[PDB]
Amino acid sequence: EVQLVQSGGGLVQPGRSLRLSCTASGFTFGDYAMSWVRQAPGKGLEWVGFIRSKAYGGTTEYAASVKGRFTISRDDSKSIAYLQMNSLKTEDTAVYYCTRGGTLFDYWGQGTLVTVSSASTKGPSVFPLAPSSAALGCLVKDYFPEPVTVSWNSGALTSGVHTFPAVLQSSGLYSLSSVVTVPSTYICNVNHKPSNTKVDKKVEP
Amino acid sequence: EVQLVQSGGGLVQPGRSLRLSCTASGFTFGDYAMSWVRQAPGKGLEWVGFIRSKAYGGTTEYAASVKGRFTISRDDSKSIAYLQMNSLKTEDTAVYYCTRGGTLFDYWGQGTLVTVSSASTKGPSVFPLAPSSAALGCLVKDYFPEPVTVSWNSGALTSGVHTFPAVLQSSGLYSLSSVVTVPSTYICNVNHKPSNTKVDKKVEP
Amino acid sequence: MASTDSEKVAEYLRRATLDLRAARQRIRELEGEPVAVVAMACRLPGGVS
Amino acid sequence: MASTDSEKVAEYLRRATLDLRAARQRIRELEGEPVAVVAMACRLPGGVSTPEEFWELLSEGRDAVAGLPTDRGWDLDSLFHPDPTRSGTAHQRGGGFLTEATAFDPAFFGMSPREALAVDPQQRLMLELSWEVLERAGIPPTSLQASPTGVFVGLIPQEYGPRLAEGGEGVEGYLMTGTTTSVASGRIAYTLGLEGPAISVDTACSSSLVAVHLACQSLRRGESSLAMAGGVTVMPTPGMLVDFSRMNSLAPDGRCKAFSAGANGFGMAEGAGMLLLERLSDARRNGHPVLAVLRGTAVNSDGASNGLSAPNGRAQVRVIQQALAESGLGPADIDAVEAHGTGTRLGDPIEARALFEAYGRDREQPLHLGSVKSNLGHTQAAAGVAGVIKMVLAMRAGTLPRTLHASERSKEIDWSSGAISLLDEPEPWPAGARPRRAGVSSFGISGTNAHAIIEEAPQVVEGERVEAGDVVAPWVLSASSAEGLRAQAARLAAHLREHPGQDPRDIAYSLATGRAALPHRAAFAPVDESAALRVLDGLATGNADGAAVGTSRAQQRAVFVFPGQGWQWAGMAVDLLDTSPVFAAALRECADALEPHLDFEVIPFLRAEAARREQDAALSTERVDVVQPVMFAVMVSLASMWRAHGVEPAAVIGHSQGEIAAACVAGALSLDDAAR
Amino acid sequence: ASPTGVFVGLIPQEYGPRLAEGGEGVEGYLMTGTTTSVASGRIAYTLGLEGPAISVDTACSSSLVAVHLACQSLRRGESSLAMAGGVTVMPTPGMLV
Amino acid sequence: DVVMTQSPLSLPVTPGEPASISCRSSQSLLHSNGYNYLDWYLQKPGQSPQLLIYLGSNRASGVPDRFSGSGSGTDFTLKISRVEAEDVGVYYCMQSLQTPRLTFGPGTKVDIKRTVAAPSVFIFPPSDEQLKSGTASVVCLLNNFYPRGAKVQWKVQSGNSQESVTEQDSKDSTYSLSSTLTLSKADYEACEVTHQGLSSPVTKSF
Amino acid sequence: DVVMTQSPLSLPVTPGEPASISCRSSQSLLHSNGYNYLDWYLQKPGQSPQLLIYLGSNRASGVPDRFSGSGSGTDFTLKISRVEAEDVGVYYCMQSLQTPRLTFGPGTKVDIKRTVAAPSVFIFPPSDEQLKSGTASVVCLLNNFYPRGAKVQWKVSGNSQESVTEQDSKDSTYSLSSTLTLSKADYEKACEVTHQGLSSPVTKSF
Ligand SMILES: *P(=O)(O)OCC(C)(C)[C@H](O)C(=O)NCCC(=O)NCCS
Repeated sequence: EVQLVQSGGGLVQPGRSLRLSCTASGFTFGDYAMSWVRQAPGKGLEWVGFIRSKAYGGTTEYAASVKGRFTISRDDSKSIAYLQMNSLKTEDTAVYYCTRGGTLFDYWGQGTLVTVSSASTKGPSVFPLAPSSAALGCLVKDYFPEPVTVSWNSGALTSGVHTFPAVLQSSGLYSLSSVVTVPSTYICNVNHKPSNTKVDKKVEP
Repeated sequence: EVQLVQSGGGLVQPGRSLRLSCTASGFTFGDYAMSWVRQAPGKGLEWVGFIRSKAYGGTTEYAASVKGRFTISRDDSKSIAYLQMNSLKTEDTAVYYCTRGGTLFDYWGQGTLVTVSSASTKGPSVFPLAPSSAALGCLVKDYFPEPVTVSWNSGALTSGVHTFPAVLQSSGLYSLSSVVTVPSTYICNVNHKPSNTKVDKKVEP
Repeated sequence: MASTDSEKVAEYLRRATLDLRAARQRIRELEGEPVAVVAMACRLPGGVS
Repeated sequence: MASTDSEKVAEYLRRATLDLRAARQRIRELEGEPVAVVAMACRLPGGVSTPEEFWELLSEGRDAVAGLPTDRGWDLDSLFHPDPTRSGTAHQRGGGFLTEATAFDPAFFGMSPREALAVDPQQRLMLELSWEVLERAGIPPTSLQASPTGVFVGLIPQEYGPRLAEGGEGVEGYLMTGTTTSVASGRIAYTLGLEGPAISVDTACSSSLVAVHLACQSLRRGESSLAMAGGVTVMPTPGMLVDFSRMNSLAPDGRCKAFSAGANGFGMAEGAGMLLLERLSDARRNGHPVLAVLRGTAVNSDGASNGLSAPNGRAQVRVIQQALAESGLGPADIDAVEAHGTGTRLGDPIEARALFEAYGRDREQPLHLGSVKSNLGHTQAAAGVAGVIKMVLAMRAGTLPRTLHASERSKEIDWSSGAISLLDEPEPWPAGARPRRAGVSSFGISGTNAHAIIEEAPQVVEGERVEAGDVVAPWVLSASSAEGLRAQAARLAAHLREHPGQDPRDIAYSLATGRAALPHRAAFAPVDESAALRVLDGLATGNADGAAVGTSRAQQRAVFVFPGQGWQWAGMAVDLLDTSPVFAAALRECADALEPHLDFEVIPFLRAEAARREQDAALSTERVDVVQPVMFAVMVSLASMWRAHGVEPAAVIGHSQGEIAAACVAGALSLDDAAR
Repeated sequence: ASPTGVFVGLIPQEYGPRLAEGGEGVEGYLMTGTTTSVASGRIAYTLGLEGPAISVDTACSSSLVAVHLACQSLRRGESSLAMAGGVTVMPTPGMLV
Repeated sequence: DVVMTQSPLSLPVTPGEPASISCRSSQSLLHSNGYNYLDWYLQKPGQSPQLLIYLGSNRASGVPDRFSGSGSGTDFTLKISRVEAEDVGVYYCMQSLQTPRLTFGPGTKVDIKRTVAAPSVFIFPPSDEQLKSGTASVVCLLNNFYPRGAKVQWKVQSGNSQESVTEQDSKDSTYSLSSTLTLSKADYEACEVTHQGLSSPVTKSF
Repeated sequence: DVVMTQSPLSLPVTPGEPASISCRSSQSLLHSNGYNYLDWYLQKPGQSPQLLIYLGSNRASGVPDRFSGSGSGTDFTLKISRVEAEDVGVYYCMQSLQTPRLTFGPGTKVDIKRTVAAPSVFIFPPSDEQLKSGTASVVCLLNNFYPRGAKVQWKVSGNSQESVTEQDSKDSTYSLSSTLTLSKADYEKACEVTHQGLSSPVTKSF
């Protein structure tokens, strides 16, 4: 089949050099013009660039946002497309895709999560949400990076559990606020995997 | 369903005018640049010209053989393609065909046996072909135009009968030489349909 | 010339599409061509004939 | 877009073509997709009970018409009378008749010893064959539950017991549901758990190729991923050779002398047959054996013939040409034809004149004409699937077998074109450069011709090839009875004394992943093939020494029980990590989860024996600070070992510190958690 | 001589006299009567149809399964016309017994 | 100039019911070849974008027949004959006339359709240990509401609120909002919504 | 320059047997797109030309599965996997890279294949009444020959015309009537062929 499998995501500080590789197996790599479409977390897709086919010249067209910063290449005998991401800034935290068409995006690959944050690996600051008088929840403010997983009654309660998608502060940290809704005295265990800091939270009004 | 039915063949003299109409029903006429090709009797196809789509604009590309003589047009609201043939010459004796395309001739018309001959309608000069000592045959020399029908024993013998295809002389006339092969005393009949001149031939060595 | 590749690679696209429009309505007639019930005969319980 | 005048439309053309290439490959995967013959089961006349005992009849030219049944209550004295036209007399004085009719295993198939007396013998040799066509295609017969898999059985309804209005004593409600042709394909789909089109077709003597054709056309589309297509005619009462004899259609000796001057009529026999069929790119993607590919099939009624049983001469030419224009082939590709060859004096001259008109049309190489009815007699509805077992063992044995009774070729046919070479001798048929294709044709009394084109399996160059000799796996025997499990190790033992040196790994792959997990299990794990031959002979007598016998009820659900302390020996798993990396690595994760919470690691502990553990700062057992984590690490790595060998617990329970290992493997405590 | 399938769905049942004992006038035709096989070929013979004439046995679903087989002989195109249909006339009380 | 393409950005679909996303382009996408240069892409929630339709009406192989394509030079339409549970996500109307295209468009936010719900406004004052920690987070969790078009204010004003929303759940098919007012030491010394599950402003404070 | 494309001009086919017409182009027909610009047309005898293959390998709908296309722009090969009575005529290899295209090529003259037949030469001296009509036509008939690569010379040359019929059905041969329309005196002063049905020149005269 055509499979554009990608590789090369990770965590860097603004101003680094990161490589994005697009392994194309299933089609003649030299006929298509691979392109790289960026999708910042939770917004619409923005097209980064694309290299023309070697037979179409190989001229690489980039965006206005990343001209002079990113450069895109391709190789047939090794059959890989490259997004060379230089001088990254905070905007490059995103899921970069590799489609097989300049004007006709096709396979799209899988989704390489690249993150450019200035933060360091710290566990959660688990802050509970006391009920007004109702629902019971708990914050996970100031953790980095995502993964994160929050259960209630340690994975016993699954009905009513809403693990709000995480949120980025200006400081580069993450904040999940997981909340259950049930009338009552409940526990929330957050496990920040990169640092392995499992904190537990007992909540009352 | 698509179809490209033609009309406008006939008999004219070198130095006259003639109209070739291509009725297109089944496809949006304005989309395809339509060509006009020509099969000279019994040789390969030669492309006369083509008019580009009205949406594309473009021009009317003709051959080197018919530039300044033929002109091609098209109409969408009346949905007809035109080969206007002017200043005709002996070469235009052929089966002009109208294909839906200018590079990819996908659909074709049945072909119009447009004929440019200086001759007039005369019956056959039925001349027999005495056997050497064998086969028995009979000429149809100097008739015009084609249709032609020669049978043997007045349509009784059909095995061994080889009607020899129309041959045109430099004088603009036609010559068929129909012959049967059987050991023996046979009848050949010829009926020039345009002039209705049925001549009968009895042959002996 | 033929308007290089503008009136050619787009003349082959109205075939490779118009053939795809006729090779996909063959798949919708090989699997889901609705068959008619042209007539119905029945001899069923009771006076039904 | 930019360069020249094409950088965008030439992407929509690339896509409109790879969509046209993928939409015209869908049309050739829906009407012409090869249907692989994944396996064949067959119980035919002459003691044939498997398609390797069926080739040992065709290859030696053995006729299997040997006499009328005695064990079936037939009145062999009222079936014969000097008068050619009595009311109950039969003219076939012979015929191909199996003794597997008055024989069945009710207990195995879950039917009571009263529900089975009422099972028509055409249903009881379709259930038995359904188990075999799957146990020899690899597919475990009990693994196909709720799986789209059609059963297409061809059956001439035949009459078994007391009339349905004359119900027996024990056989009463089950006399209609065990005899209705409805429940021959249906009993199979019930016992085997199949959920697909379970249709029991009936087209007289072409109900096997019609069932094969109706399954191929149910596969090309996709309604059943797999399909058992076949047909059986086991004649319980002498009611068919006493009627067919009333139209004077039978032969006085029971032989179907096909295309022979001695042709007398049908040599009516009785038999079975089943083909496991799957789309060729579903039997290659799943690894199922592919024995031959059914390229095309066609069914075509005789129309207005000169009699209902009378054959049409130009309705066979339109079915040998519909299956020849649905497979995408031509009349010059088919090397040989398994024709009906009924042996009739007005049906063979009409069949062969339809074979000089659809095949023998300027044939560069003579068509090798034959019929399996010559060897076993007309197997009626099993003929057509006994021709796709004759011309699928002709694919895989490189030989066209004989047509046994046709030396004096009939003088009513025109064999002057030299386009058809009746198989009076074994004609070699090796794998050349052009694919080996054959045609099997079954035309019936009802006037429903059927023709199926077979092609040889695509040459598998490598597939599952060789690796290296290593640790041997259990030889997994199981049966539904303590006397059937002795017969399993009395038939695998023979299948290895007849085929010696058979890779042990291969007798432990197609016995474990090739059979059902039946109640009575006797697995074992020898040193080699010849070491297992000893235990095989022991189990024939029921004597288990070196064999792991047991009893079950489709039980499953193991429980990991975890001893706390007292199970340690001086060399716990010294070589268990030196033989497989599924225990060394299983120890590795525990070790790296024990490194931050223990100094001495478990790696050199169990690596060294106690005689050599005295010099690595770790006592044999007394070091509770070291051996307790070692115990837990050995415990968890071993549990991961059984899980890696498909042993998953329905419950984990720990004793004192085996509680820690049980919690680690239960998921409630992480590897590092319980390790710490 | 037209491509026109006949797809009848029946059940064996029991009509005449048990074929082993034959009959007096119905001797060679007893077989040709008691066979769901010819219960689709007889029709394709009288009318002259040259389409696939198959009989279906799925009991209480025979007819609907026969329309299925006919629908796909028209989707694929094997037969340009088809006569699908099922019959259960019970000539004996055997089934209610 | 550039082709500006818009769509029914918040189109709801209910399973088993034909739906219709539309696209409207400022310029004409019908290029001289008679072929429209509009493409329809699908990004299924948290997956790689898919190519549904190219050249306005042609459907890409491997894409369910349901998605049908049509349109003139300006107005266009995608007609899903049968919306199931995989037909939900973001449908991007993406032109091809003027490459380059920095954006794929806002995209049609497709949702499994039910009736209107009731936003469960739950003002949760920050735990005081958090004030002991150096920050303040009063959270106004709205829960179980559909459609997701709720303003959420912070008065007594707003401007320090940050947004958290999950995609549609399965058995209730609603949305949930975590509007966090991260905050500082002193200024701790009210939230409401204007979702169409209600009409009047419902203001409850810490 | 121009692309010069040649083929096996006189390729014989026998029914039921796979055949293979080939095309050889001087220039390269593989354009940047990765798509060959060669087309395969069929003019069945006395009918409108048909489009069999476009872009080198793609087949045009309505063209049976028989007509396959394999090869590169330079050396192509239309592969008929099953030649019936419909797979006969003239197969034109027709480029698309350069269009102006004055010709469709010589075209592959396809014929139903048999063995080689002996041409039956009949010299038929003209009827003398024709010599009393003002012309002379001695006709050297060549009946029942295949292949058709035989010419007739006039010795003891140049006024000869040509009348071949296409291949018949039950004999699958050709027949030629080489006509010497001639004048009154020069009659008072022989035909043979070099068909490969024979080898030696067979000269019989009026
Ligand atoms: P009558 O001369 O037609 O004889 C009646 C019989 C039953 C012999 C019938 O016509 C017949 O010849 N049947 C054999 C032909 C045939 O097609 N056999 C294969 C179907 S099982």
